[PDB]
Amino acid sequence: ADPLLLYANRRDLRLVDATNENATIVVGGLEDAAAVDFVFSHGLIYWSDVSEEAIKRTEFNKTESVQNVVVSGLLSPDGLACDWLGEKLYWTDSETNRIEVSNLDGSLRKVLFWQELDQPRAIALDPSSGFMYWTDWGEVPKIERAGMDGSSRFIIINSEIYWPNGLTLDYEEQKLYWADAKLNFIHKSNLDGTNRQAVVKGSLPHPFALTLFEDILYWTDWSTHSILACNKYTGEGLREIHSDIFSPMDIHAFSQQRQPNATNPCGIDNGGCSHLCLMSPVKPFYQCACPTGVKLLENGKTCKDGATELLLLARRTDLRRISLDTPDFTDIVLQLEDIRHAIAIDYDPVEGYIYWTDDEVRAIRRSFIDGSGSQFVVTAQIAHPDGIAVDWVARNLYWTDTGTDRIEVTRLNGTMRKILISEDLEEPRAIVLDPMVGYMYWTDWGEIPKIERAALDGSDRVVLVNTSLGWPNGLALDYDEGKIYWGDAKTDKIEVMNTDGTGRRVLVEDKIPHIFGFTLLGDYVYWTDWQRRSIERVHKRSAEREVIIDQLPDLMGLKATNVHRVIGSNPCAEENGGCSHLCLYRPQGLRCACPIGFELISDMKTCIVP
Amino acid sequence: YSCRELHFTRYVTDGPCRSAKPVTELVCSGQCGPARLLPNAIGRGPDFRCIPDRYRAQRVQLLCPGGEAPRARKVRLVASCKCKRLTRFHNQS
Ligand SMILES: *[C@@H]1O[C@H](CO[C@@H]2O[C@@H](C)[C@@H](O)[C@@H](O)[C@@H]2O)[C@@H](O[C@@H]2O[C@@H](C)[C@@H](O)[C@@H](O)[C@@H]2O)[C@H](O)[C@H]1NC(C)=O
Ligand SMILES: *[C@@H]1O[C@H](CO)[C@@H](O[C@@H]2O[C@H](CO)[C@@H](O)[C@H](O)[C@H]2NC(C)=O)[C@H](O)[C@H]1NC(C)=O
Ligand SMILES: *[C@@H]1O[C@H](CO)[C@@H](O)[C@H](O)[C@H]1NC(C)=O
Ligand SMILES: [Mg+2]
Ligand SMILES: [Mg+2]
Repeated sequence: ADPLLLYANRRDLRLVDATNENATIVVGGLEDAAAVDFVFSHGLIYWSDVSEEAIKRTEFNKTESVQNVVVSGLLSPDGLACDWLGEKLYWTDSETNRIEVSNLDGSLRKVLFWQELDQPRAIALDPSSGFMYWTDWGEVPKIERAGMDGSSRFIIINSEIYWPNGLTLDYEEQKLYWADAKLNFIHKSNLDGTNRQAVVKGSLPHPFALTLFEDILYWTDWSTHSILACNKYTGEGLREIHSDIFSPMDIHAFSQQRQPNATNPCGIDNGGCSHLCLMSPVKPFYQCACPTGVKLLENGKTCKDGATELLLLARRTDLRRISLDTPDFTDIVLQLEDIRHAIAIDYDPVEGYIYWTDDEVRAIRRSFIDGSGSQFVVTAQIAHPDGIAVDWVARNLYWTDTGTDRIEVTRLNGTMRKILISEDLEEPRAIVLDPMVGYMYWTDWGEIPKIERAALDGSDRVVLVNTSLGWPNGLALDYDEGKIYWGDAKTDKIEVMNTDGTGRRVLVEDKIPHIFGFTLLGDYVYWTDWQRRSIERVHKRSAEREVIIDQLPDLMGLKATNVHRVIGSNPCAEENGGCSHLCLYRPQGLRCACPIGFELISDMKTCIVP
Repeated sequence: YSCRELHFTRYVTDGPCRSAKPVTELVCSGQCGPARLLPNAIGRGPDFRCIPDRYRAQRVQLLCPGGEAPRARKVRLVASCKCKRLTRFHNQS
């Protein structure tokens, strides 16, 4: 009969009446309902959950309103606000230190900010202008404002502020209300920070979320477990309206009159944008945007076909990709299932498949960059795959298993297994390939440490390096410069060599305690340091370094590669080189090969059983 | 408990030989528990167990049964206990 107050209670979403005190529950069964906003026109209620580490939505008009999982891959989503005009959704995260944005269906995640965000909290919108507002209570408490497009970010409050927990707008009067939980007040201001005048000066134990309606304020308090309410203009009338709350969190006035109808600059044609049509303050008041890691084309409207250069990573419990086209270096959590201990990883730009291993699942598996099409390649007779390599030309798969101390090979979809290197091998791991020349390269461990080399059939195995070797865990090749790069964890050092065995200089020696992951791509070399839980790059010609993500536990191995661009060919590509099963190229020419139980025939090409 | 330094005296041995005087070894016990919630943090990773921080080293003369002179030897023991991480052995499982 007047402003209904919707709030999150850590276990359910409730709705109180401001007049009287029967609270109707919206959605129960929650574990840690934190922040909440709504989209009244669409009739949706969005909320966050710091324990399920996700953001969910539901249609409050529909009965038995089942939830809709919107996001997953978050750490501590402390704040949330809905854009009821551009159909967008903004949230924060006090741990990963970022402010993302997406459509309502959780699609098109873009990180809008990651810099100088210590502990961001609450966020509010004004889509008719294209300005988002948020707070931070960490190292430097502040209230920032920025365009909903990710531009014109300016700190608008930095003086006399410590715990700016709650924040909301007065659209009717074009003002900004926030509440400080330690400094114990509620101040108002114009939408830039000017004329900051006091409203409520005393008597605030520990507020958390503020909301407004008509000439009356409403907010939650933690130390009182209640919802207070006062007058918007004067500090008079400090009231309790709803007391004895379990654990109140975020609250909004629930009425259509708090999301005023306004004209969308994106119009019907999504503003011409290929993907994201975000609100903006600059004319024409929208800006086209691309998901995280994908750069926008010259149109200023048309996104690119995925991200071009890409860095795929393997942790223990998840797989993650990092785009190299943008400086945000956001590690997208690849949405997959049953990854107990992922080890080695590789890619195939032809089909877009990611081949990774696991020593507790005992399987080599394969998925898209997205995370769809998760299939098992090799299921049985697998112990410890510490290294995997993709022959993108002959369409074959190589891996090393130190449990059996052997190296085998199949076609990319698991068929035609053949044991190549069985003997004279001591705990081998890393493996890279060069199908144009027809050599394979690999390393083993510190007892008889070496970087051996052989052909793709297991012939002319020539030990490449024998000196000053400790724990050669990684290997990579720069084909255009005929040099191979490796890295050691015992020597705490990483060096380079040419395939002729010409030069052998150390690249970086200073602070490389323990590299396991190792790859190369175009004048940069990426490595995964254990004991520092960090990833950095090194410039090839130079020696400059750039930390791309630090403090990431359970790091394993990575390989950087291009998407949909491949180079190199050899006789094996043309109709599999005439081979019935395996086409193992080598400088002497290709060599057709049969698996076990089959033998090679007189023509040296086909395979049948005896 | 909060990661204290417990002490107990022991002898040092090479089998049949035994040190003349004893030596107070220290044992890192306690419960270096996870830090509690920040005062304005939302409620609901790392492992920081009580580990030897710094080590000490002392010289104790070893004594063996009759017929041999008192050999001399140096042994290193624990000195302080902190809460750090663990990164040494390099393997898969
Ligand atoms: C869709 O829902 C709105 C708001 O409903 C409110 O929230 C849900 C979860 C229930 O708890 C309702 O009891 C709440 O009012 C309805 O808007 C209302 O419309 C009229 C009846 C008036 O009471 C107005 O103040 C409300 O906002 C809306 O009618 C409903 N859709 C349909 C088709 O009924
Ligand atoms: C992928 O698996 C499919 C079947 O699961 C196979 O493709 C064909 O398999 C038949 C039967 O062995 C062969 O005669 C064909 O030559 C295969 N097709 C091609 C294009 O080679 C095969 O085992 C796997 N590899 C490929 C490349 O298909
Ligand atoms: C490896 O060591 C043996 C003997 O220690 C030596 O003869 C051989 O040359 C070394 N490897 C290479 C590639 O030189
Ligand atoms: Mg909000
Ligand atoms: Mg932080």
